[PDB]
Order: sequence, then C-alpha cells, then structure tokens
Amino acid sequence: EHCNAQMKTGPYKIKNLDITPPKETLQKDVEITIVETDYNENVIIGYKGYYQAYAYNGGSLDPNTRVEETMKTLNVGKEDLLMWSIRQQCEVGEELIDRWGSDSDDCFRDNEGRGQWVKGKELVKRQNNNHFAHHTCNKSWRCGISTSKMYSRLECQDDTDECQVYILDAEGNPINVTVDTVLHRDGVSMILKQKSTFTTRQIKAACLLIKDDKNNPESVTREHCLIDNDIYDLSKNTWNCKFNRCIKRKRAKYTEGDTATKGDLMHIQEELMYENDLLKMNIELMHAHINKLNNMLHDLIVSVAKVDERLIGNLMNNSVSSTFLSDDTFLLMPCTNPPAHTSNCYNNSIYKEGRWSSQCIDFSNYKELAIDDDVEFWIPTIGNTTYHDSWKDASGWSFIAQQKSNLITTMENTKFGG
Amino acid sequence: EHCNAQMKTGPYKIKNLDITPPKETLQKDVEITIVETDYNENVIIGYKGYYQAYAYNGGSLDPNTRVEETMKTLNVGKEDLLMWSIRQQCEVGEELIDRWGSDSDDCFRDNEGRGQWVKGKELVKRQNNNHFAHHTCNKSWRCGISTSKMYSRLECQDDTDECQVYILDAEGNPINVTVDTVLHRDGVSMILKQKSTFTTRQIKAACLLIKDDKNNPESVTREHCLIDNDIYDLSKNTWNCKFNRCIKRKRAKYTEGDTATKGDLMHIQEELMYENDLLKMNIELMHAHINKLNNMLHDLIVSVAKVDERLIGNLMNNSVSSTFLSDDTFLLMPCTNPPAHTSNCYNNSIYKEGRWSSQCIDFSNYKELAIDDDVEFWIPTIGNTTYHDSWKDASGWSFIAQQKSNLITTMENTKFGG
Amino acid sequence: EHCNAQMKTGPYKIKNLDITPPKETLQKDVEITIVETDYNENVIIGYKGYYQAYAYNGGSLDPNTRVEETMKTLNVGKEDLLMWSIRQQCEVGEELIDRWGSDSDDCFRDNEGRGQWVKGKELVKRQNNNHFAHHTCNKSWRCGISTSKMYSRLECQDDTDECQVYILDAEGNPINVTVDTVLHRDGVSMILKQKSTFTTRQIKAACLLIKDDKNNPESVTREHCLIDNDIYDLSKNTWNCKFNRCIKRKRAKYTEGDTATKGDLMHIQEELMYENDLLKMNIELMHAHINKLNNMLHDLIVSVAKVDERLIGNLMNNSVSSTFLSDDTFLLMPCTNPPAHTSNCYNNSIYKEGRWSSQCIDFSNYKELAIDDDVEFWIPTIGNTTYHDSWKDASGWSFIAQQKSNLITTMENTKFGG
Ligand SMILES: [Hg+2]
Ligand SMILES: [Hg+2]
Ligand SMILES: [Hg+2]
Ligand SMILES: [Hg+2]
Ligand SMILES: [Hg+2]
Ligand SMILES: [Hg+2]
Ligand SMILES: [Hg+2]
Ligand SMILES: [Hg+2]
Ligand SMILES: [Hg+2]
Ligand SMILES: [Hg+2]
Ligand SMILES: [Hg+2]
Ligand SMILES: [Hg+2]
Ligand SMILES: [Hg+2]
Ligand SMILES: [Hg+2]
Ligand SMILES: [Hg+2]
Repeated sequence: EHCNAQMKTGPYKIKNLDITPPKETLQKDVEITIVETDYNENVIIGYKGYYQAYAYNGGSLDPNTRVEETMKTLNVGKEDLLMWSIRQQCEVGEELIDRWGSDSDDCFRDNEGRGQWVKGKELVKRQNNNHFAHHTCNKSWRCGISTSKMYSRLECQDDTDECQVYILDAEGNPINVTVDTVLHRDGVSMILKQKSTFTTRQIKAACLLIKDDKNNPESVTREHCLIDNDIYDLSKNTWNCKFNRCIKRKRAKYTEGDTATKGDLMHIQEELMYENDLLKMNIELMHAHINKLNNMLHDLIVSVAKVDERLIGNLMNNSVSSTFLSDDTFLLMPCTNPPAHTSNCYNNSIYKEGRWSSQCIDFSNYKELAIDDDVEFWIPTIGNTTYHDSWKDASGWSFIAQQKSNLITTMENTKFGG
Repeated sequence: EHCNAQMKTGPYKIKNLDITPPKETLQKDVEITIVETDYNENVIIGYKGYYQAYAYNGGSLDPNTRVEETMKTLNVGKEDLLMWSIRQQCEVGEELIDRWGSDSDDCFRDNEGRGQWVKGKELVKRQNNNHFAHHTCNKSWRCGISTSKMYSRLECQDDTDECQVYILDAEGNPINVTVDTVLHRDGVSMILKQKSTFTTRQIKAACLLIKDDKNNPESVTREHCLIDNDIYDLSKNTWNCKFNRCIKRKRAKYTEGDTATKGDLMHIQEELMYENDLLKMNIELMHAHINKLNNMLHDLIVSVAKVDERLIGNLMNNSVSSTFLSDDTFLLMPCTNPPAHTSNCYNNSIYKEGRWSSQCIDFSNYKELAIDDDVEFWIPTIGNTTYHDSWKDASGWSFIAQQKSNLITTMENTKFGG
Repeated sequence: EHCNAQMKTGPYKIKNLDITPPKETLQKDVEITIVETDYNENVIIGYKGYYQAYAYNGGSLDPNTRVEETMKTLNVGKEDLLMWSIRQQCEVGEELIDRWGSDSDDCFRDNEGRGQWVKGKELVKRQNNNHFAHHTCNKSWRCGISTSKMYSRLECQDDTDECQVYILDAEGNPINVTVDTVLHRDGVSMILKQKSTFTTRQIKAACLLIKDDKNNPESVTREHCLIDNDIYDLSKNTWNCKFNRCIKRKRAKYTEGDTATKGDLMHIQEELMYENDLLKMNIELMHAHINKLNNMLHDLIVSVAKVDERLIGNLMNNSVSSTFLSDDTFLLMPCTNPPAHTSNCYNNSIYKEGRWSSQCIDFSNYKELAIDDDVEFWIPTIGNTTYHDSWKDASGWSFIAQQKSNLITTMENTKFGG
C-alpha cells in the first residue's frame, strides 16, 4: 500500500464471462414411426430334369448309327411346388436303363416326370448302343426340394408412406418372387410360401439436436435419436431404411448387405482412438481451467479470513480459529461450539458479532435458498445393436449353387447302361 | 471463538492446485500432401476359343476309326482387343457342322477365327462320325468381350516420393496389366484402356498432437489430423496409403480390401460402449468436483454477507438486503435503487459507504477488466467417410468367373452334328 | 439500502449442491485369466484318384463292344499322408496309355497307386477302342499334397474350466480332424500335423465398473477391462471366447468369423458421430455452468475488494491498489513491495493491518495446507487391436476348392489314347 497516484487507470469493471446458449439441444418425446418385416422370408426352391441318350445301332455303314443326347431342365409348377414343400419330397418319372428294341419308346412316354417320390435325386449319365439293328434308350431323372430362406428388404415412400418387402438375390438386387406365380431363374423354380408381411410401431423418443450452420442458426444439421437404447441419425426427415426396418420422424441394387472391408474397420478404429484422445484433451483442458478458478477462490479465502477467524474451519468442516502473520501465512487453533442456537437472543441487547422480542425469532423450521442451479448431464445407455448377414449368405442361394454344382459333376462321368 | 491457545499449529499457507501444461496440443496449419487415383480402372477383358472334333470312320476294323477332340483357348492380341472394346463385339471364325468328305478340311483352314462379329458366343460341343470311309469335322467357336472395372491401389515411396497405381486381382495381389502389352491369365486376355493416372493436392490441416511418453516428453506418440472433416492417424511420418489414396505430412499381397469380420465389429462396438461409459464417469467425476467447489463458494458467501447486506441480492440478480440470525441462517427484504449513478459526488464530503472535483469522476465510458480467461474447447465436426468394396467384388473378375463357368457347362453336353 | 421492513421473508439458509457418490467405479488389480491358441493350425491335405477306360471292340455285332468308364477317388492313409507332407510330394501308379491286347490287364494290377513320386498331378481323360477283337485299357492318375492352414477356435467351460481347440470349416463349423485318424471329406483326406496346443496367462487388470440398475444399486451392469491397452466387456462372469482366445475374471456353428456388412459399419459410424456430438454437448454444458460460477466469483470479488484494496492485484498476480467509485466500478494504481517479511515484528506494538517475542514468529519453514482435493481423471491409452480373417479365407479350404475345380475341368476334355 504505497502507490504512484499520478497513474490512476480506469474506470474499470470486471469482465463477466460469456454464457453461450447451447447449440446442441435435447428434445424429449419426439414422435417416430418404425416399420419392420421378418429379416428373411421362406422361399420354396425346386428343380427337376433328366438326361437322355436315345441311340440306334445300324453298324458303321448306317448314317443313322448315332447317339442323340439331351439334358432338359424342367420348370416346376405352382401346385406341384407347393405339394413338394408340404411333403419335403419331389416327384420324378421312372428310371429307364438299357430299354432297347421295342422298349426304345419308354423314352418318349413321360416327359413331365410322374410316379416316383424321393427326398431328392441326382442324374446318372447313362448311355449305351450295343444292340445291333435296334434303338437303345436311357433316361435318368434329377430332383430337389428346399424351403429355404432369402433376405428381406423393406422400403417405404416419403410421398405416400406405402411400404413393400423386397426379396433379394445374392448380389443385393430384388427379384420378382411372388405368392401367385412361380419364378424361373438360375435353372430353378421359385415361389413364396407366405405373402410378405410387415408391421408398424409408434414411439416417443429422446433426440439430440444440433444447430451448427452459422448462416442458418435455426436449421437442424444433425439429429440423433434413441430407439430402444440404440442411436440413429434422423436429421433428414425422409424415410430411413436399412435391411428389414424403416424409421421416420412422424428397382436398383440395394447395398447395405455388401461385405465390409478390414480397411474401413481400421479407420473406424482410428476414429475411436481419436475420440479417446479427444476426450482426454478436453477433459484436461477443463481440469486446468477449474484449477485456475479454484486458486482464485484461494486468494479470496486468505483475504476474507483476515476478518473471519472461523472461516477456514468452516471450509475444512472442522472448528478452528485462524491467526494471520502476513497476508499470505497463518496459524490454527482447535475449537468446538454449542450448536443448538435456534433463537437469536438470551438476555439480548446487541450481543454477538454481526449483531445478533418479535425482533427475536426461532429458526427450527427454515427453508433452503436456491441461489444456484445444478447442471444435469445427459448420457443415456446405448448399444442394443443388431448384426445382419451379408447378402451372399442366404441359405436359399447356396442351395441353388449346390444343385448347380451337383449337376456339373454328374454330367461329366459317363456311365454304361448295359 | 473459544480456543486452546497452547496448541497453535503452523505456520500454514493454502496449497494451490497444480496447473498441468497440456499433454495434448492442437497445431493449426499443418502442411499435408494428398495423392489420389481413380477407385477403379477400366480393364478390357477378352476371350476366345473353339472345340473341334475331327473324326474318321473306317469301321471297327480300321485302327484309324477315331474321334480326335481338342479345345483350344486362344489369346487375343492388343489391336484386336482394342477393336473389340470399341465395337462392343468380338470376332470368331465360321461355325462348321457336319462338314465331311472333302470338306473335312474346312477344319484346318482358319485357326485365328475371322469373319463373324457377334455380341458374344458360347461353344456347342458338336461331334459326329457317321460317314463311312470319310472324315467328319465339327468346329464351334466361343467369344466374349467386356470393358470391366478392377480396383486401383496407390503406393508411394518415402525415399523418392514417387507413386504408382497397381491393379489388383480378386485376392489383393497386383497384376501385370499394362497399356502396351496384353496379359494372358486365367484363360483370358487383358489390357488397360487407359494409362493409370494419379493427382496430388496440398492442404493445411488442423492436427491433434499427443506427447505421452514419460521418458521422452517431447516425442509425439500419436497425431490425428483433419482431412476434409475426416480424421486420420499421421503420427508416423511415412507415407500412409490405403486403397486409392496416399497421405503424408509434407510386390506382395495388399490387405485393406479383405472382408472384415462380425467379431471385430463387435469389439469396435464394445469399444464404443466403453467410450460412452468412459464419457459418463469422467463427466460426472468433474460434475462432483465442481459441486464441491460451488459449496465452498457458499461458505464464502455467508461469511462476506455478514458485512455486505446487498451481496445475496447481486448474486441472485434481484435487489434484496440480508439480515443474519446465526452465521448460518439469514432473512431477506425487497429493494430497488436509482441506478443512474455515473459520477461519485453530489455535494460531496465523504458521503456513501466504502467512501465514495478532479477527485470526482464520471464513468459513462469505462472498460471491461479481463481478470479471467475463458477456456476454448476444440471439438470439430467429423464423419465424412468413404466405404470401399472388398477385393472379391471387382466386376472384371466375376466376368472372368462367368465365362469360365459357361465353358464348364457347355463342354459337358455333347451334341450330334448330323 | 432502503427496504420494506414489513416483508421480511425467512428464515433462509443457502442450499448446498448434491455430491453424488459415483456410479462408475474404477477397480485396480482385477485378477484375470487369458487362454490362447495359435490363430491357425497346420493341416495336411492330400487327395488321390484315377480315371479308367476299359473297353472291348468286337464290332457292332457284339453286345460286348463297350467302353466302361470309372473315376475312383481314393483315400490317403495316415502314414502315407505324413510321408507326403515330409516330402512335399505325393505318390501315384503308372500312367497306362493304349495298353491293349494282353496288356489290357495292366489296368487291374495296381489300385493303390505306387511307384511314381511327383510334386502333384492331374488326370488326363484318355480313352480308345480301336483294336478289333481286343480289350483296350487307359488309366490316368491324379495327385495332390498341401500342408495348409485352417482356423482355430478356442472354447472353455465355466463348469470345469477345461478348454479345447476346434478346427473350423469354411462356414464356421468345427470338423473332426485329429492327429491319430485321417478325416475323409469333400473328396479329400485330412490329418493334423500337430496336436492342438493352448496356453494360459494370469494378469491383474484395471476395470471400469458400472452400477446403473436403480432397483439393485450394487449389481454390476457392465464391466470394461483393460487387457494390454485393449478394452473388453467382462460384465458376465462366464468365459468370454472369440476366435483363438478366451478370457475370464478369475457342437454348433461358431459365428464371429462371418463376413461383416457395410450397413453395420455405417451404424457404428453414426454411433461415432453421435459420441462426438455427445462429447460436445456435455463439454459445453459444463463450460456454461463453470462460466456462471466464475461470474459469481466476480460478484464476490467486487464486494470484498471494497475492504481489500490489494486483492485485485493478487488475483491478477501484479501489485496494484483498487479504489471504488460505485459498488460496480473501480480504479487501479501501480505498486511493488518488500517481500522478505518472514517474521511479524519490527519494534512491534500492534503495527500493520489485520494486526501483525514468543508472540513473534519467523515463518521461513512453513507447510502447505491442503483444504482442497484435486480430481484425478482416468483415461488410459487404448487401441491395441487385432484383426481376424473371415472363415472363408482359410488357405486349406481354397486348396480343396482348387483340386475340385481342376478335376471338373479335366474330366470334360476327352482324349484319344492311341
Ligand atoms: Hg432309327
Ligand atoms: Hg440286344
Ligand atoms: Hg434283334
Ligand atoms: Hg471410415
Ligand atoms: Hg449466544
Ligand atoms: Hg484318316
Ligand atoms: Hg455320308
Ligand atoms: Hg463316300
Ligand atoms: Hg477390435
Ligand atoms: Hg448517491
Ligand atoms: Hg470282353
Ligand atoms: Hg491293334
Ligand atoms: Hg489281334
Ligand atoms: Hg450397429
Ligand atoms: Hg512490516
């Protein structure tokens, strides 16, 4: 307290800190529509066919000495296909081995394939022509039935809010498979067991809103919403559709079920690493600030303690009286007091410090004065996630792949039907 | 205030809190080089071949009675391959069915395959030998052309900062496919439409730096950098290369495009769950600390309010005067004041409290005194990510797979060419 | 200070803020058992077979004029299979081309395949019957050996804490492949080079514990544990097993190695986006609160500065004296003081302010009074992650796929063995 008076600077006033209105807003009870189908649908897959070798032996002289070979693949019709499913069995015609002479014609009798009921059956590539001056016939049948699964994809229109369940091939393209008409594709016959069925559900959900477009401080740049402890982006108010589900705030190749790459995982991993280090930086940046503030509160204490001998005791929550030596340093002595002071008189005529009989009140029943707000933080439990299969994993498509492969193998091992 | 004097402890001084210099540093304007190619490159894929059955019938007696079968796969040359691409068509020779007698030799006339232009064509495995004392020839042609895509992989050397675009097979290995020479592989002929072209881009980017090696408190253990609202690790100052892009702060199997596993997803999911719970713990740990501090500030208030009757009013931002009963408890009365006091005199001779005519100043124009720093938090918008296809999804490789399969099927259905 | 006395409200007391006991607890030195096997195991894969065409030519008259074709696939036995591995070679019988007449019987001599040692070998589908009144024999051999890899899966029982290493097929099912018995599957013979071996490791690890079930405030709803700078969920105290490793706090299709989808990646991406915006909201929500608190500390300052002229100087850490004009506004003058005051006397009789020779102490050696706690934040380094291959990538299964394909191709190109 010895100062140059000829240098008074001012007038001054303490700069209060900016209280910024939050750009991220929590909105409760946001109305949301969920539309969902079965992950996969039951598809009846059936195939049929025969390999035939009709031959005639007139010796080397005859131009009619030949072995005509055919491998017909047949379609299976709606009613048969259904029957096949019900029965977990498929129907073929009779196996004709070495039917020669006048029996050469058993071959042309049945081209639908009737009378044999098997679990399944594969061709045998049988052929012979060792009956001189005669025709020889061999005709082997193949057969297969499966009620397999194929992946659904739900889709809804923002125009009309109408939805449809698409059935996808191994590559993510929808395919025309219906309940009323058999589809013939990849050498096979396909029909739906069930008309594809969906369902809607209405909810009120908690959404985090973000308004960080400086030009449009009211435009909502991102919205994250809690659907059953799982987070979703619903910023765009178009229908949001993936796999078997569609969500909204009240035909080309689909792509979500494509196989993901290790490389994109690793980037998500780096993003996670980043988030962790981002958490640490900001937490510590906040830590440091508070500590600075804490220390200001210290400078406050030492100053006001020179007048208030019992303050340090209060702060430490233990009754002790302080005696200062400098502004900086001080001493402590133990104390304990009669705490039952509930009125403010005894035989009163301005008695105690800070100056303490209607001007004489008992304060047993008093109320808390709220001069502060507590902050409340919103960090809900998350992580109820679903994993979906890639589109190349459909049980139905591998079934189709299997019979295709089985045919390839049997049709290259020639058999003698004698 | 009744204390044991014989127990003075000290001298004491209030322990200030450690202000830790931040280990995570933000560095602005970090110079960065981006090198990028097309995700995929256009590859002309062409294939050709014939199946031939040259037979002679001299009866069972003749050892020369035989059916010689061959299936040649041919190479397609640079110029033809280009022509094929331009024309979306491929060229084959004439289809020879049942050419016997003196026409047996049509077979050997054309082995290049000229004169027929088709969109594409598959073999027919035709054969016969029913012309006694004569040779019989059948020769069927196959044909295919596609200008498909195959995935690029960029690579740069830290030595010399030279880059190259590699074209990968379905397994992630580079393959020698050039603009000047046709590559013959997997029974097919391949050439590039275009010389592989890249491009560079220089940027200044914001990077988060981390120095958490206790032994080397200056070594930078991790660096995360913002490239167009997407986060990258550039701690190592080697070239960072994935898929079609390379980044740097100014031949074996590649691996990023391998298919990722559900299991590694789930771990990333658990890491996310962890981060969320890590956020909650630390936020609340900070919450609690501040509340403790807030309550200290309360003990301060009650003490200094015994001298300052208008303080509580100021804090609550409403004019009220306080009267204390104990140290703890107090009463309130309403007030409102004339706020236009801009000088500090009236007819002044030490008038108001705290003691308030050159010693008499008007303070209309005053300045804010900055005794505090605001903290500033760095949490930029992220999430502009790219997804890449797995290496088994290249349109070009499935084309090659397709023709391979088509050949397999046709070469096991024998036809009679009579 | 002019107030309506007829409206005293009270008695009041300042509401302290709730200090909430943390629901997320850090527990150190949690005992954990790790069990681990090799990622993959060495599997000896061997295959063998022949294609035979035994024919007889008695002319068109003879019913015995026929070409009997067979393609046997053989099993390879334990000892041979081992020998094959050691030698990187496989054994076949002699190639018989056009052995006719009395040599027709070379065909039936050797059906095991002995005497030829090759790196590998493929069939040639050779056949002829151009020797009148004689049998003709052709028999070609195929051969293949690989010591390939197949993926391990570790599994442990909570009952008995016994573990086993399973060897998986391309679809994630375990297969019965042992050291003592050859397995015959997919037209091939398989045996283990090595008995499958695991190993255990005990650690003490730091775990984050969470108790957020309101009904059971002691139940531990989630536990995240650090295993070598990588985070794991060990809430459930069952064995946790994925791929080749099992962890615990002291046969159907396995699924972790299935291919993950782009769609599930994108959701993880949205979760990350969410976390970032969640970090920002909460950080800023905390920022705002502190600033409010900071400003309270300002109202405190101005009040107590009216009594303490040197306080503002202390806070700003520079010696200056304050003179007030209103309650709000003030002026500053420069100062600097003799700081060596280490006793509290000179020629003392109640000298300085706040009232400052055994009642006369030197304070060179004083101690810091801890009236505060620093908070300590726990954000450990993470991100030592492992990536695993999908189950369709096993070198051993593609080897099996390869020979299968090679056979398909050779068995549809007929050759004349004359
Ligand atoms: Hg005939
Ligand atoms: Hg006969
Ligand atoms: Hg006859
Ligand atoms: Hg990414
Ligand atoms: Hg009293
Ligand atoms: Hg000839
Ligand atoms: Hg003829
Ligand atoms: Hg002739
Ligand atoms: Hg991971
Ligand atoms: Hg006044
Ligand atoms: Hg015979
Ligand atoms: Hg002969
Ligand atoms: Hg002979
Ligand atoms: Hg997800
Ligand atoms: Hg002094």
